Amino acid sequence: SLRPKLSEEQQRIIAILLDAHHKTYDPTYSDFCQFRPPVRVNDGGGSVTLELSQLSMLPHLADLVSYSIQKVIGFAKMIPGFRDLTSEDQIVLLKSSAIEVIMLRSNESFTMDDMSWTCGNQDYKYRVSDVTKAGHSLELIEPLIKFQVGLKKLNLHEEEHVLLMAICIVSPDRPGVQDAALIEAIQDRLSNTLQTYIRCRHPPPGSHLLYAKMIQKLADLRSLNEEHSKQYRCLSFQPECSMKLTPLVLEVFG
Ligand SMILES: C=C1/C(=C\C=C2/CCC[C@]3(C)[C@@H]([C@H](C)c4ccc(C(C)(C)O)o4)CC[C@@H]23)C[C@@H](O)C[C@@H]1O
Repeated sequence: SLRPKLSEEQQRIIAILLDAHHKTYDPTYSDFCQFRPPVRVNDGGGSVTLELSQLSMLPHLADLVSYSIQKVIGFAKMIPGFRDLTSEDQIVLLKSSAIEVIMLRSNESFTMDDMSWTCGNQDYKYRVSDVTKAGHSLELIEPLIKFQVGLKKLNLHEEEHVLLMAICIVSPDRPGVQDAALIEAIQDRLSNTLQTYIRCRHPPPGSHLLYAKMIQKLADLRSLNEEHSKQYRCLSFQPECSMKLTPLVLEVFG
């Protein structure tokens, strides 16, 4: 069972992606106070009527997601080969993967300590009850939490985490892509980097079938993407919803 060494080029790709992530993911969440403030209405009963009437957490979470899409755009532009694509394909890939990369990158704030995304003091701790206060339902939130825990338990090296985000973005099978072959060539270069990295740098037993497990998470993300889109559609029917979102969020999901 051969373990070819990482090529000079593969090493450079990993370094570039690590740098890209460090430049676009602030692990202190220090910008979050700039978003519209979180508001948490009394909703212990999980009332859909109340949740939709108030959408109390939506301005804050929409601002968080919008900010994150901006960061993902920056990250993607640094992926080796991404700028070789036409502008049209770049935008198709970004719009189709945005929610999935947000879900992946959020794993860094997610904690199994209490099953929350913890981004600072209580104000910026986001729980399932906060997501329902933004107008989403359990059919999305429950599998989202299951996804976060499963990803956590893979114990990815940062190298593997950034590669997975890059592979997710540069996917040839997104609707509307023009040069699928070029996209696939870029993705293959990243996939080969990841497979090679796992085999020579990830110790047992966590390395066992790890690449397959990571590829399965990409399939899981497609499912969550579809469910999020259905739910966003419903949310959009609420009068005055657009003011609680952002122009970027409206474009990506509308
Ligand atoms: C973003 C990041 C973070 C959390 C992501 C969350 C927590 C709150 C609920 C969110 C935002 C989920 C929620 C279902 C969601 C995603 C998009 C939307 C809207 C409200 C736009 O429909 O709601 C998806 C990702 C979840 C914090 C930090 O890790 C940065 C990361 O980019």
